[PDB]
Amino acid sequence: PEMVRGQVFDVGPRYTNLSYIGEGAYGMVCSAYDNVNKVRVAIKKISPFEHQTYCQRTLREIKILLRFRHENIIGINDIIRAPTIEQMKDVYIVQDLMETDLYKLLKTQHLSNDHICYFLYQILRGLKYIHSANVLHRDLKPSNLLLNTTCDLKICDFGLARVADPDHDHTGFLTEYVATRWYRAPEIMLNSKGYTKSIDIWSVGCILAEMLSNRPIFPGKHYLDQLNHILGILGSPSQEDLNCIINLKARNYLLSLPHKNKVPWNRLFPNADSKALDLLDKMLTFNPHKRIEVEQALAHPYLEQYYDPSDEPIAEAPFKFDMELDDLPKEKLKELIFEETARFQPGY
Ligand SMILES: Cc1cnc(Nc2ccc(F)cc2Cl)nc1-c1c[nH]c(C(=O)N[C@H](CO)c2cccc(Cl)c2)c1
Ligand SMILES: [Cl-]
Ligand SMILES: [Cl-]
Repeated sequence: PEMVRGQVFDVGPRYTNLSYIGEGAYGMVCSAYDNVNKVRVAIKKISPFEHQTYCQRTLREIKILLRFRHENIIGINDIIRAPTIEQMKDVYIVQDLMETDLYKLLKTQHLSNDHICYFLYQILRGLKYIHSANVLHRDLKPSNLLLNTTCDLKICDFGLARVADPDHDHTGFLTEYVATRWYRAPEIMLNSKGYTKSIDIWSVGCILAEMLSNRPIFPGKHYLDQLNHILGILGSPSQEDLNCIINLKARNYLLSLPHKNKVPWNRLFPNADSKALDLLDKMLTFNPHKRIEVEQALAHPYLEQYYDPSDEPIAEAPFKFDMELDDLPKEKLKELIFEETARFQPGY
């Protein structure tokens, strides 16, 4: 069995000749040659079974991606794991291979306005599909946007994805959050669990800023500093916006800050298309209730060359989990993962 940077990848004899691509909190992704289909593929090894949270994320990603089918979303073509639940330590998810990601691209290249616009279009086209299933991605960022040399874009990494739940979005001030700091909407630090579609739109706004400028727009150093950097551009929230924040520790925190001016977008982005900056303004709205929605963003003038509902598929119906995963033990979740991956086993 082959090994890459200390990880064994027990995926032969069908898949061979592996190279490293990247890693995650409980695994590694490699490229591999598929000896059946005579093509190179991506294989993501995950090893989640010692942690309840990792098992939950694994099951959600698998269930969601096996259900979804869309040009701008990564799929799952095969899943490898051991013949019996006792021998299963790892799961290998086989996916279409892409060439790079937007994080890497932006380290080397300043994008043209036309490339920015096309990439934004694809992000939102994929997100329109995800949201139409009442699913949230919850970790959109450049390194989760895969690309090829023909500028096709796929969203990947659904480990934090879940079904939207506005009724349970509320939480206390300074509640822990798992998704990447720089892409967190201001409400995460105030009163939100990120259980509404507005959470993803903020992240897309942050990505757009980064495509415009090759800089993260809000590079917080720590959890609370993230909010202060957001306010460094948006300025102090309006009274209307403040009145929407009920929980007092959050409200009192905001009231304790010095007043901050709103910094005009054209100062940050002097060479940007004005229409892109108008859309950016609407995506990066402080109040999540007032923030632009995915179809509205697609319908914005900046995207007029591309927007075409007759070429933007949606999901058949809302995605639905059959059971509450939040409170299941890791051995129960393992049983569920075993079951979910059974149809890829030889025989079945
Ligand atoms: C599915 C896929 C398909 N093609 C490419 N290619 C690629 C992407 C970036 C590169 F720098 C180079 C290449 Cl070749 N990457 C991927 C890919 C990139 N990231 C992931 C991916 O799912 N990454 C997540 C972390 O965000 C991950 C990874 C391992 C374990 C865990 Cl727990 C989580 C897949
Ligand atoms: Cl902090
Ligand atoms: Cl509140």
